Amino acid sequence: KQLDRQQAVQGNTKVIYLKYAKAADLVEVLTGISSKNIIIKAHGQTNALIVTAAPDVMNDLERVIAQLDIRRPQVLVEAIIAEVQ
Amino acid sequence: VVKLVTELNKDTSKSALPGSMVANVVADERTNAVLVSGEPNSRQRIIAMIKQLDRQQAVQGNTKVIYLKYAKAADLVEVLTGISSKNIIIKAHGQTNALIVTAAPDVMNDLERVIAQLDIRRPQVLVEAIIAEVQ
Amino acid sequence: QEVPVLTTVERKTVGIKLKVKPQINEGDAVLLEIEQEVS
Repeated sequence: KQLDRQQAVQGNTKVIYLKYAKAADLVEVLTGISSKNIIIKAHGQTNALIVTAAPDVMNDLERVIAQLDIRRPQVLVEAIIAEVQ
Repeated sequence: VVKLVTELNKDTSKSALPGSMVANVVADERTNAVLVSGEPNSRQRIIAMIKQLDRQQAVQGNTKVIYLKYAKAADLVEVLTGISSKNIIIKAHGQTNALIVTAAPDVMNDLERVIAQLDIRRPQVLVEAIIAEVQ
Repeated sequence: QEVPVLTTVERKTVGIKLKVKPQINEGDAVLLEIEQEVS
């Protein structure tokens, strides 16, 4: 009766959606925080990634991805040359 | 936690007593709660520890993300591989030009100081040479 | 334009090949490993 409880929210796996960076680079850059292990999978077809890893310290991932998804400014370069002969 | 309870309150050179009047602890990973069973003057201790264990973090320092200003991070990852070597795993992003440190959560200060001594504006020099001859 | 030399030959380009790599560091500063030629 005690064991048979209801889950507030299943946190064994939760799916995030990244906004400005792609996820292909991120899968491979992020392989080894705490290593059973953390298995990160990236979709690529909706451009969203998963986290089926520790269900208690994920907060160490939400913070880092939040510091890793950021609009990026771009710069305009023009060069000029001239000579006389 | 339970993985770390039977190490702080496990035994003594002589058993407190026979197998009864002392509680055992397991837990599932499913609802993120923990199980106890025992006697009304044994369990209260267990709840005491978990009340103490269940603290809030000032700031999670297990991993912190820095942003380097003037040097790239590609060179830095490989130059910096071996301060204190479990080990220190440095990862560099390259797409925001920022690097991570998921290594020791207590001596990182030995890294903040060194990167602070490793990110510095660099002056550049103008070279001109001249030649001339007659024939 | 683009013109072939005999090295059986390959493609050769003649113009203004301007390429760069921009790195924004400070609030306002940049880094430019630029290379180019006017041929």
